[PDB]
Amino acid sequence: GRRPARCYRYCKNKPYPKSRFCRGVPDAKIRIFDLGRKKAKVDEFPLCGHMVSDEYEQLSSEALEAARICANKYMVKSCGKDGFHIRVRLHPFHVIRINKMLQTGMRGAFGKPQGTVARVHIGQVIMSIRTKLQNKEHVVEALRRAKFKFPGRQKIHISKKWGFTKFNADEFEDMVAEKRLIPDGCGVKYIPNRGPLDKWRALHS
Amino acid sequence: KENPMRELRIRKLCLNICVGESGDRLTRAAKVLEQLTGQTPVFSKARYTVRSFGIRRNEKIAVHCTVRGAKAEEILEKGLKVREYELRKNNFSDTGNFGFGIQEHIDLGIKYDPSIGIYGLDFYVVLGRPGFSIADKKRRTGCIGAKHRISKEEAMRWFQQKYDGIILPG
Amino acid sequence: AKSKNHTTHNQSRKWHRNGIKKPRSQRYESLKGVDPKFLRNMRFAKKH
Amino acid sequence: VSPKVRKVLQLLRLRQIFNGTFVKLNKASINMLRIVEPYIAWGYPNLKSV
Amino acid sequence: FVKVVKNKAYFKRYQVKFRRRREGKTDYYARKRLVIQDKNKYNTPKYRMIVRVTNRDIICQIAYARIEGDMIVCAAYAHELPKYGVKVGLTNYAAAYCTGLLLARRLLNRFGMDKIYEGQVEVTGDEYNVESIDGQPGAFTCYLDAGLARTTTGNKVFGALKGAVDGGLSIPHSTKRFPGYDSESKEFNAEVHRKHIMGQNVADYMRYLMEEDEDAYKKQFSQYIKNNVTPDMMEEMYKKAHAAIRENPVYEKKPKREVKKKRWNRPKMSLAQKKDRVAQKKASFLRAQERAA
Amino acid sequence: TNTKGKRRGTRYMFSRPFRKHGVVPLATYMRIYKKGDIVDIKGMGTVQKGMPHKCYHGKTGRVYNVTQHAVGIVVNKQVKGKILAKRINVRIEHIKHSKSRDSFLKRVKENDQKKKEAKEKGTWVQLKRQPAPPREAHFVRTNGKEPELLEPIPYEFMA
RNA sequence: GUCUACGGCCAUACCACCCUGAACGCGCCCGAUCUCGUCUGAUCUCGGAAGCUAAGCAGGGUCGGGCCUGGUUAGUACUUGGAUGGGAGACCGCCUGGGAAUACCGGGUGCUGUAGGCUU
RNA sequence: GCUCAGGGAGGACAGAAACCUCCCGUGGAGCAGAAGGGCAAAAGCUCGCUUGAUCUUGAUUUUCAGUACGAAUACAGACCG
RNA sequence: UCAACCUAUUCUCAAACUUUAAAUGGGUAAGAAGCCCGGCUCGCUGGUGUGGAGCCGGGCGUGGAAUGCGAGUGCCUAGUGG
Ligand SMILES: [Mg+2]
Ligand SMILES: [Mg+2]
Ligand SMILES: [Mg+2]
Ligand SMILES: [Mg+2]
Ligand SMILES: [Mg+2]
Ligand SMILES: [Mg+2]
Ligand SMILES: [Mg+2]
Ligand SMILES: [Mg+2]
Ligand SMILES: [Mg+2]
Ligand SMILES: [Mg+2]
Ligand SMILES: [Mg+2]
Ligand SMILES: [Mg+2]
Repeated sequence: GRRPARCYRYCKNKPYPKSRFCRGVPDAKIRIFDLGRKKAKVDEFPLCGHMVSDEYEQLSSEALEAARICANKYMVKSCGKDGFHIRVRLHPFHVIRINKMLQTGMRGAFGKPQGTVARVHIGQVIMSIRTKLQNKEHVVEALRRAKFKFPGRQKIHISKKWGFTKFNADEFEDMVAEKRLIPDGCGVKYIPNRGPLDKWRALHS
Repeated sequence: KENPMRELRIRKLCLNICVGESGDRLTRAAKVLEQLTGQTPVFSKARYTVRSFGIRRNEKIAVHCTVRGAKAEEILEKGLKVREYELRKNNFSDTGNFGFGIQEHIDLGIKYDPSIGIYGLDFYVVLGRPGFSIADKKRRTGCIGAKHRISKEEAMRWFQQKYDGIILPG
Repeated sequence: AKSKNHTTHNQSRKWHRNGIKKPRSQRYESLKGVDPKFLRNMRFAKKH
Repeated sequence: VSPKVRKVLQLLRLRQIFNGTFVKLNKASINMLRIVEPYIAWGYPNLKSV
Repeated sequence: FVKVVKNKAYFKRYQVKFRRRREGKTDYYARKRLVIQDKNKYNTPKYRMIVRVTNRDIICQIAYARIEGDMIVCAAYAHELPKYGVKVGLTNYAAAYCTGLLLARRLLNRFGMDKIYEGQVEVTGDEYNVESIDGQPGAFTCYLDAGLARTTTGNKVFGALKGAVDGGLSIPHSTKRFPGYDSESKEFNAEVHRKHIMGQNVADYMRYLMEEDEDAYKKQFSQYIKNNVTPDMMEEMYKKAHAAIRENPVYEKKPKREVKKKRWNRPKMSLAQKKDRVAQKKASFLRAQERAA
Repeated sequence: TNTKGKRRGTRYMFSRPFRKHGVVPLATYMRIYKKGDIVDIKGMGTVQKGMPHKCYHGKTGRVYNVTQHAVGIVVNKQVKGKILAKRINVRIEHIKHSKSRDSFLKRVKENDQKKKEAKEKGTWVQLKRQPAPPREAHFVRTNGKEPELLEPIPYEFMA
């Protein structure tokens, strides 16, 4: 018996995490956050599409996992089984409260922990998809189907970054060819000109 | 030719006997290694209480000494002549310190007494070099630097060139 | 019969109606509380 | 009137509505005018205006 | 494996000690309790008599603390005792007494209170502490500062203390730590302290070794043998030292030399040189690799 | 209601700065204070003897008494509608001189030296500090080039 | 140029590794009769000078970690004051002012007081 | 006078855990308690000696009405450790 | 292989976490009770007619930011405390 999300939709209270002080928080519903072919190097998924948000609201854990399943089902029917990488870029840490009646009334009013939400700023990314360069409309359609599981109004933006990295897609291949970026799986490691140059000669050998 | 202040010399030979009891067993083990070394021991108390061993907190359960110099070299050569000047390779710490453990103190040449019995000893020799008083003195305490430390291989080759010993691996 | 508990609402205009008067500035303030050995010395220096 | 603004208006001698005062400009005075500035209109007068 | 203890977080949240506490030379707890003037005393100096005994000489200074540093007024080292007649043996109790006496008499001559405040002209060994006399200007009081010597009985720090006390510095002390205070029966005989002041422990040990065995004698006492100090020399040699100290205490400075300015250390390598050497390392490594390939 | 302890709500106030724990430095001890020296308060947690109350952390007063380890100062505390110029006794290390008096003393001795000078010369110097006046008229040399044209860069939703 | 003794500010001084130290020093070092203190002269204390820069320490090096200090992030985020501004709300824009922090990229790596040596 | 939690490497029975040693170890331990601050030749641990946990008049802070009690802060007069 | 581990990386947080750290704001100061000299007293402090403090005596007025305005003080006191 969960209260509807229009009750706990606005960012009303101070951020109140599951901690030493609020213990007895029931387990959040979403717990798988990254899926797809997540064991895949960054050389083979160039495209990144973000469901970005546009309201300073609170998304619930149940809404996050319903949106995960709605994106996942469409991309496993569209882009094969392991030709994508979904990751939910919000982890719910704010726990919300419930003052339940049944006759005291309001004396001693402080809620038991009910569920766990995520507070979302303007332009904070909700979900993000990493695919190939021709599965772009499948990314747009997947996040468009996943918007309807969330409250509030969200946007969809295909980014200029090479996948789930912080480096621009027009410069990624140039930098990794001149050996400033080193692939290590889901991401890439940056190489400055500040280390001891034993690492420099070890890269260049 | 090497600089004569980098000689591998033993700094101390510390011995103990952990009897695991208090009273008569411990005090005759104290009499054992007083009879060995020629100096009175110190009773090592127990830190904790662990009932699977039958010892409790602040109960005297060990006897130990530390001998220096010439007396340390004689006690050490008796321990190596009971183990035939032959030690394993794993008996060497990473700091070059080494040591071993012998089964009955009759083997060192200590005469038997039925009021005494037999006790196993634990020998542990920490090496050194001229200069390791730096890390222990009071007035300007410093560390001792990297070229001057004792590595494990340069300690074991010291062992098998000064006692002509045999180290066996495993 | 609950009531309002604590308030500092009209207190600011109550204070500044007569004004926050800064303390009394006088030449030669007193000497009580000064270190009594020093104050013995000062009284003998005035006495002689 | 917010009481800071009331005090700065009492130092600028604008008490009634639609009064006016000359004010010479320096760094203290521009900040004094700008605390008040939703309540005043202040400009650079001509010789004919004076 | 093991978790690295000394990582980035360790070094960035690592807090140092002070510089002198890193080098371990000063004890800030005792230094704060020793030098800080009472704040009603209002810029009146608080003088200390620092004794630091090195391996080869003994440094005794007096010092009052200011904000810029520690101003030293007077200084007296053991290695100027050959001017007064102690040839060698500069780090024993007797030379500690001589440099404490030299510090006291040199300071009192710097202040112009040398004819007043003679102290013990002849040394006895028992308790003394100079009393300030009326009308004449008051005696110099400074508090002893031993630093990190464990202040147990028979310490050359307290030798220099007795030196300055017999010189006429009014250092507050008690005769619990002078050599002679026996810990069992709790008295303090003066003649045993006087034997330690005149170095008769050293002379008695010298006669002991030259009776027992001569090889260890020549290994132990060798500069005494070069400077022909027999044990019968010893007491009147230190008496002539105390007399010469008390009748010519002022210090003669060595005159400044025209230094040729030769550079003994390697100066700090500049930025152009260090980025040029890393450019050369990168170029040399690439050319060595491509000519090995 | 809150508690009324002496050190309530002073978690971040009496704590030392980050990486400045440890022994107090000894200049703070070696400074000397006359009476009438204008003195700041900044409480410190390494010592607990002679603590200034949390009403006074940051306030500045005047010394009326100096003792062996502590001074007594006269600070202004505002309580509900009045200001009390009250006496407190603070140990020596919760305290700095105020440079607000020292800048005034510098300006006074500078005004007095250039008053006792240029009185024999006859000229009239200015001694008051007028505030920062408006900028007087000045030419701006655009030597050579035309000024650089600007325009607002169009919105690209970079998120 | 440099060191010792006492320091001040307490990393521009720390930490890891490597190289070099002439003279004076500081050390390591050799001993235990006496002072002293220990299981043990390792420490502390005491008496010395056969040797050694090996260590400490000093100076220097590392496309070093750190620290210090600039740029960038950014006039971004935030924000005093204002509107009968927008929006159903959430929140946002504007005017008047003030204005941060990471990531990322450069520079620096102890200054210095008092007393006394050394560099015949 | 010593350095703590923790970890590494050694050592007869000994082990995951008794005890001995070496090294790293900015507090990750301890300080009676609830938490927050604070602390490394100490405020921690172990010793040695002890009774300033004593007699006494004032001032001041703290809640405050700028009143009490409590608690606390500099002093001052002895008598001591 | 799958693990713990460990080493650089990465995603998301904190009212009762924090290296950094604003805006608003909180004290103090912007002189005549201040400066600069000459000198006496003290049982306090004292190497030192030292240090400090107090007292006399003299000389300094460009009244030492802007802006505004006559101020300080003492009784008695209703009402109020939804
Ligand atoms: Mg609420
Ligand atoms: Mg109501
Ligand atoms: Mg009411
Ligand atoms: Mg001490
Ligand atoms: Mg020795
Ligand atoms: Mg060396
Ligand atoms: Mg070297
Ligand atoms: Mg670096
Ligand atoms: Mg210097
Ligand atoms: Mg020459
Ligand atoms: Mg202590
Ligand atoms: Mg009435």
